[PDB]
Amino acid sequence: GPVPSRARVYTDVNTHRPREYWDYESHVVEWGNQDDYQLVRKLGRGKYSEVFEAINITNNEKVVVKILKPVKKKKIKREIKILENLRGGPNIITLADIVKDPVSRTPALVFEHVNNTDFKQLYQTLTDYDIRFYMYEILKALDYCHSMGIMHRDVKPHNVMIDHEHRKLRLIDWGLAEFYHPGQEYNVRVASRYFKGPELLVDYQMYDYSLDMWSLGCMLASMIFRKEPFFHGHDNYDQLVRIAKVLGTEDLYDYIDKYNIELDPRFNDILGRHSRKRWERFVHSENQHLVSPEALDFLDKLLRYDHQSRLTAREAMEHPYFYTVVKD
Ligand SMILES: Cc1cc(O)c2c(c1)C(=O)c1cc(O)cc(O)c1C2=O
Ligand SMILES: [Cl-]
Ligand SMILES: [Cl-]
Repeated sequence: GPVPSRARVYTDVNTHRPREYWDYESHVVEWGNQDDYQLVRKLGRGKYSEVFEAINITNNEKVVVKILKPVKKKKIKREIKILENLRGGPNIITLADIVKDPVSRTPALVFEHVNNTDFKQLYQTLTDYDIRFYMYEILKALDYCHSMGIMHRDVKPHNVMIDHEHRKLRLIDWGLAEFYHPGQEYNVRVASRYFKGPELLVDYQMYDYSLDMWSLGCMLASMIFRKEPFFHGHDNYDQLVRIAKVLGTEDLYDYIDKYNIELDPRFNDILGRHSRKRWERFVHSENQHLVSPEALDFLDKLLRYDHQSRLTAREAMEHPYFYTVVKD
């Protein structure tokens, strides 16, 4: 069978916690007053929720209300508990309240207001300096949640809300987040296609926080090379082929051989043989101002097949790429 794997950091954080911290299924939700909130405008709808601009009429402040679609009671308490555990953390969206919507008959999460502008709307027009700046802000959120025993599992531009005027960033949509427990096998049907790590694409279930670091790498590659998305697969199989055309097939086989994983035989007719490409191949006159030796080294250390070999969030924050960013 497959060889087991463990996170190399924050491995045992949940094993030492009281049950109450990670046992989300036992969580007793504390309900506020739906009457406090007036819905203003529908901002978005996904498979799991509809999101609204609203106002809290008890203090006149703007808020965002996310009305959860019926999904699985388990997933609802999981998101709630994760949001409560992470509250006040660096660049983590703040859950202000939880109420029952009278029409949907489901929970509605109330978040402190953020500007209705996601990172996807900005990240292709940032300066070199600002790419570094906002990458560091995203890393603060990731190292915090990882240190708290939680992996986000859906890191992507749409899940980073940015207020560029105020140089402010929040990581949102914790509906796919999970608690990391060593030796646990997780669902590989997480993350969005272009941001899925190789572990997901080869069906390796014993993954960890390092999944998020692959996703972050994909974002970085897209920004510095001005290529959206960087790995542009037409489905989940072709997604792995697109990765292999950059990182090469020999290191892919080394990865799957390390963990004693077998590829879906469906790959035999599509994967081929590909050399590792040098990162300089993606540099051109229109993106070169965004590329530096430090950027390429950093990217190279995020986009590794072997999840155990990727930089952790904290190691990433130590990287020379961030030396030019002013620290508070
Ligand atoms: C179009 C859009 C605008 C937003 O402001 C949010 C979202 C979507 C959103 O999905 C979201 C999810 C979430 O878990 C917390 C949020 O604050 C949010 C949001 O704030
Ligand atoms: Cl899941
Ligand atoms: Cl980490």
